[PDB]
Amino acid sequence: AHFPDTPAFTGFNAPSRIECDIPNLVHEGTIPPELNGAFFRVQPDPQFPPRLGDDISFNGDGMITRFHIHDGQCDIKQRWAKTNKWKLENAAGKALFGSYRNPLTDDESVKGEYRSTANTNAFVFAGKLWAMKEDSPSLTMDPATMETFGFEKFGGKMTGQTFTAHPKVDPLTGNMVAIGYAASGLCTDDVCLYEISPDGELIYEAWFKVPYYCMMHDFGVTKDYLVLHIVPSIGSWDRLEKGLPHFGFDTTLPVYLGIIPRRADLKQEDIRWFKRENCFASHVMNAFQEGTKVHVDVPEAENNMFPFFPDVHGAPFNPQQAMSRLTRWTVDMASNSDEFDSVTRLTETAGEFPRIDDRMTGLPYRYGWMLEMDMKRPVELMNCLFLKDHQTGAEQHWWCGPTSSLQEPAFIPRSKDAPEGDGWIVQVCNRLADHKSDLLIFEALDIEKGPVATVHLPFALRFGLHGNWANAEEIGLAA
Amino acid sequence: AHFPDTPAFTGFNAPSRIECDIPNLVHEGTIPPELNGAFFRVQPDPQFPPRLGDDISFNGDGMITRFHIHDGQCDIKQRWAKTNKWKLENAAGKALFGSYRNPLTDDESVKGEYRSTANTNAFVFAGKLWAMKEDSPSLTMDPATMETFGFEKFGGKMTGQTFTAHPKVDPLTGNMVAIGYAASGLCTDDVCLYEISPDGELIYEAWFKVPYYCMMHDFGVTKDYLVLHIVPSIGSWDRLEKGLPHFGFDTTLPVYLGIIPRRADLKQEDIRWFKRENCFASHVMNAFQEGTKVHVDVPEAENNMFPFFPDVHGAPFNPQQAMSRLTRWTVDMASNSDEFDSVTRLTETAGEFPRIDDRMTGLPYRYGWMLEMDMKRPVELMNCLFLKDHQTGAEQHWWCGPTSSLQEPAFIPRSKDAPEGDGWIVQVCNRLADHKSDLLIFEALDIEKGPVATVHLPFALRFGLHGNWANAEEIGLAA
Ligand SMILES: COc1cc(C=O)ccc1O
Ligand SMILES: COc1cc(C=O)ccc1O
Ligand SMILES: [Co+2]
Ligand SMILES: [Co+2]
Ligand SMILES: [Co+2]
Ligand SMILES: [Co+2]
Ligand SMILES: [Mg+2]
Ligand SMILES: [Mg+2]
Ligand SMILES: [Mg+2]
Ligand SMILES: [Mg+2]
Repeated sequence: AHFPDTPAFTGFNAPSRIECDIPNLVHEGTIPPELNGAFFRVQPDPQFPPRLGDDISFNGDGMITRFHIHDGQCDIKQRWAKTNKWKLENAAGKALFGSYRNPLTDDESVKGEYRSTANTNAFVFAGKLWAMKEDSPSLTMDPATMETFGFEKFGGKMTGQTFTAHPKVDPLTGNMVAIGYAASGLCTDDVCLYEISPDGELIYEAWFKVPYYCMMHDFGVTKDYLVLHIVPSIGSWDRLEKGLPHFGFDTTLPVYLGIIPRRADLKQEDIRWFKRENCFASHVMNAFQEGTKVHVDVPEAENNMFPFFPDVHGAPFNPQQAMSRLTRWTVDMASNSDEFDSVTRLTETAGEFPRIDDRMTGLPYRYGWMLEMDMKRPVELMNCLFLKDHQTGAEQHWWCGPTSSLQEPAFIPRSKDAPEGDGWIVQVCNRLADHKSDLLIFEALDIEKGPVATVHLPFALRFGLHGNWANAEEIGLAA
Repeated sequence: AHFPDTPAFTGFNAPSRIECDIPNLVHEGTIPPELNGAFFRVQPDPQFPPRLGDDISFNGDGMITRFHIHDGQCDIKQRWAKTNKWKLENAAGKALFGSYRNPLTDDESVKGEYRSTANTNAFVFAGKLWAMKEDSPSLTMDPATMETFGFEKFGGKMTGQTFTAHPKVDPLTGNMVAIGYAASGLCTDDVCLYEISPDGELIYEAWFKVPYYCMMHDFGVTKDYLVLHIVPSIGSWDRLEKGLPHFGFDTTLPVYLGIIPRRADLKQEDIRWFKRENCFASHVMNAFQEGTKVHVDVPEAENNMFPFFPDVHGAPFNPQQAMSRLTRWTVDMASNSDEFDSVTRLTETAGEFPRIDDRMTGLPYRYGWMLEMDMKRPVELMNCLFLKDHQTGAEQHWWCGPTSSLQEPAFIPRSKDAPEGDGWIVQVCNRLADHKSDLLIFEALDIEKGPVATVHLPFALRFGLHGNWANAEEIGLAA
């Protein structure tokens, strides 16, 4: 393959496209014998050179990595998420779909097809592996064989066009809670709220509209509510016609937080929109209710965090204003005005990729993990694992050293009934000087002493998005 | 896996154990559209940590790499050679066989089993892939699927215990010509000569004895003769009982060159042994006849080339005396004495891994390729590809640069009837600074301008031994 000599395809961003199997990877330390399950994660990884001769990182085909941990050892299985895009281009031996979220650049032979790369999350639910991309229904796969099933449209009961890559699981019911924005077509202001039973059946789909079309990448879920931030990374057909990146950031637009009842009978009039001054937030650590208030914790930045989705008025990217810090947004459903109740920074540590013990989804919670960027460390990057204790305020930091960087952590509970945070953190470490990757295993509430096990991969993973642990019994692997 | 922190298992020698598939590898330059076939090579690569807690490179399990070149692109498929050793240890989840060529260190549960790692050659013949190790019958595999068949004992017609890893193909008949030393048991002085028909049937096996048991790793073949150098890298049960490496080098023993008729009715009395002063040679570029003389070209060194098979009188390893140079050994079957007719250095370039256009096996020939060690180059190693022209004396050199090293080249003929050397060279390049490997493609008689195509692998291969090209129609791949 002749790939472009551009930053998105060279160095750490060289295409990999490895499908492989390796049991019993070389490792150091002690892998807890308690661990019996697998960590799934996804990397964008282009099957083919881009039609245009350049592209962005968020547009690579989804490649799924599975780390099966059992019997004190770690195995790897890596396979493509075989989206319709993947299959069609594989059959043709060439790229057919074009630029990011831009159907005007597709070959005529794939007009109307799902454009999903399934490259944003590798999520386990209802016995399936979900390879997810927010512009289409989710792909599903067999978590044991990692063969691909296809797109999940829930027996035709789903009528929206799209499905999130940030599903939540409500610990009260076991339901998956999801959204799908641009639900009636590209750049539309329609959004669907979905709930899926533990057995994988669509319970309900509820339609509503948002103040403006924008990237609705993540969201919060509480017992009663969908908690949906409206942040002006906006797109339009006009932008696509002019050859601009689909999304650009508009610093002049307000930010909203919508509180949307989790009800099949939802009507537009039931929704409250709170309004604040322009800022940027993408991910949600957790949301929860307190009396008539709703709290949601997000990494907040002063300005755009996506340089490839540039300022719509032509401003150059500002890295300092892109530094995000975990911040609590609080709104009161009983308040008279549309103002937030408060906006409270929770740490001065800069970071992203927030995570919790997902058994606390929608509930008051004590622990949050993040990828931290400590700019005071030597670099010879997201260079630390960070743990915040909301009860005491205490913070822990683990630095990966001066030639490495880190990927998103994922929490592994010790048992169904264990206390919050009782378990382990796993995360990929980019050993940049060695052009390889490690999988790190930490004791989840004692990270400053470093990982208790380091699993070496004999090759490099690419930049990853989201990932999740599932116990073996949930994914068809051995007891 | 917990592997030792010793040189044989760290750095460039870290275990890899990657089984993978990647079509359409990232590449630069132009892959000749004429190419339609595959290059097979083997790396020792330990499935399990060694029982003793250390080991040598030559004892790693064989991992087979296939580079399928077609339609201007290059694909990789990599799979284990599933020897009985591999299967038994895989079933047990642990190492069962011990030190190199030392059955005294094996677990009692595998006494008497073939100890082969199939780690020295990946050879194509009679529609099969041969994964070869000189202490056992060859393993065979499907060259298209790279599944393993098992050990080849030719329907019981082979009674020797062992089969070489340096088979030759006689261009006159298409027969595979092979030896097997220690043919009646470890450290015995019996050797078998084998010829195999193009259809894979054993034609004959002929037994003889050698002046002393030693590592008979390679050999030459001419129309009339097996050409067998006797070089005193010797082994013994006594050495094994004392915990020494199987082989050690004895500088006080003579070197012999045996000329053995290629005849099923061979008797010991038919053999001529020529004798010379102590030296070291392992590999054979080619051998051929001229009148009543026999010529064989070998990389000759003054002393031992294997530091892990040390001097038997305790001398420290001497790297300068290990530097080998292509040298022609000439004997005359009509000579009265046992002296060589001549010993003639053919180049002052130091090198190993000699190769030819294998259509010239056993014939007078013009071209020879080698891996060269140019110690005058900056190193920031086997660092050059070398081509010798025996007709004009001319030499070509291509340097891989100051952070790389090279593996064995292999010649690809343009067509069955093309002139000698008309075709391409392929070889793996170790990009040590990048911790990855490339496959290089050269125009075989024009190497100084560098490769015409560079195929990037997104991971590192380990040190390799021998490899071979086969056209697609010989290995069940597409026309
Ligand atoms: C990996 O692809 C995407 C990632 C994100 C946020 O991290 C937003 C949109 C994408 O398409
Ligand atoms: C890769 O294993 C071997 C290699 C050699 C010579 O290169 C001799 C004996 C072996 O077992
Ligand atoms: Co219903
Ligand atoms: Co995300
Ligand atoms: Co016969
Ligand atoms: Co050899
Ligand atoms: Mg269904
Ligand atoms: Mg501002
Ligand atoms: Mg047979
Ligand atoms: Mg001498």
